[PDB]
Amino acid sequence: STGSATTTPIDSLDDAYITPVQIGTPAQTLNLDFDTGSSDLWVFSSETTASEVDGQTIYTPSKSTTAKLLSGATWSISYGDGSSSSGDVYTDTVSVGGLTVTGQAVESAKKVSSSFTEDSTIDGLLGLAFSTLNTVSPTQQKTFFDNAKASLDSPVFTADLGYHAPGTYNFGFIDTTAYTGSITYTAVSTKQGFWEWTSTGYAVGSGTFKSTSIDGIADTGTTLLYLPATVVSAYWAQVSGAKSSSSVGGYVFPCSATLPSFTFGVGSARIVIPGDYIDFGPISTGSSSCFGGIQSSAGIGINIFGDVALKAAFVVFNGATTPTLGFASK
Repeated sequence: STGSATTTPIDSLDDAYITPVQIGTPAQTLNLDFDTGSSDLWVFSSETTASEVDGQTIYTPSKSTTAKLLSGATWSISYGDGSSSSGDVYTDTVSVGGLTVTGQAVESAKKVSSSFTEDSTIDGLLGLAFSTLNTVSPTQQKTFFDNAKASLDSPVFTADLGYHAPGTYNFGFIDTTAYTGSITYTAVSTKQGFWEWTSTGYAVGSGTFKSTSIDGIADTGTTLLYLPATVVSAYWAQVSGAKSSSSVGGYVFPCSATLPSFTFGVGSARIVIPGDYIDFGPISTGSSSCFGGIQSSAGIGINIFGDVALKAAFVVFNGATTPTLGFASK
């Protein structure tokens, strides 16, 4: 089997991408944030504290003839941005882009933190990291991909995120028309539960490539590119007037600037992030200070190849017995 679904930016900045997901019978379609940095499929629901729902579409398990309470199971998750959610668990039929999993754990939120409530466009998350990170207790549950894997034509999924445009998540096949050149594969460590890999270096604009190992995670659920402070300083030094602002929370730059590209290495291959992809717009409405899309990972404890980096590539998440990642230009 295969599946293929379009993923759509939630706003004009590509802050996140939403993908429609069918849950239950008859289907209830919710728009979920596919997150290769976590491993829970959780949704706003009829159980979510009413004051914490503000415009989201909810899953109502009592209206699904295939829903079953997973007795005794609870979940609770906290994300790298400080947000969180928790609740109980149902199993139900879940379909993505025509690919169907029966008995998928659907984690129903009883509580969500304010950042989720305040974002009416995201109805929940669909985790695509390794199932070892799933938070369901006392019986850990499998991700949608883990449940589907054995049925897929090939045990892979691909992320093809658009810049200021929709893109595609495919399951079970490589669309060889979706990228240019070849796909370069690179080793993955699953020891922290992430799609963790080592970039071979970077370049700023037309500058020379610096060969240096940068361990980080491929994380579709993180907006920005978080890299070591040395690398980030080298990038922003090429933007007149850019500076790190402790009050804003990162590097800002004059909105009048033209940003240089940023290149990262995948083995001997190179992925080029155009400068425009690094502009996240005014820090507040009407400001001439703009927020940068490359930020320091100091204090996060891990480097994160978030959407800024991934949307410059066609990315293969190869879930074979020994997982690997692939990157191609597009």
